[PDB]
Amino acid sequence: LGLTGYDFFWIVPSLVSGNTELIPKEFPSGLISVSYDDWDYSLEARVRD
Amino acid sequence: GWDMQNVITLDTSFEDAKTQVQLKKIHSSVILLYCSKDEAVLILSEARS
Repeated sequence: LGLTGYDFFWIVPSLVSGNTELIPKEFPSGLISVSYDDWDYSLEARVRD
Repeated sequence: GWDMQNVITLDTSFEDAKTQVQLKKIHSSVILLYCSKDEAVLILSEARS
């Protein structure tokens, strides 16, 4: 429909961007999303907390 | 004024591909259609869809 491009910013919750290792080919680049951090917040720190 | 928004030429494969993208950018306006009757049937069915 021409709703995706440089001038359109699709912002989505963690619901659609879950399992960041699996990215569908229909997700436009620049798809802003918010999610719980699994990179810097390590599991050892999680257990300690 | 004559704000002719766009000119669309459906070469072939009205329902297959490459025609839905063109037909989806037509907004609320007057659509001058030039084709044959047996082909206007298909074009208008796709437009309703």
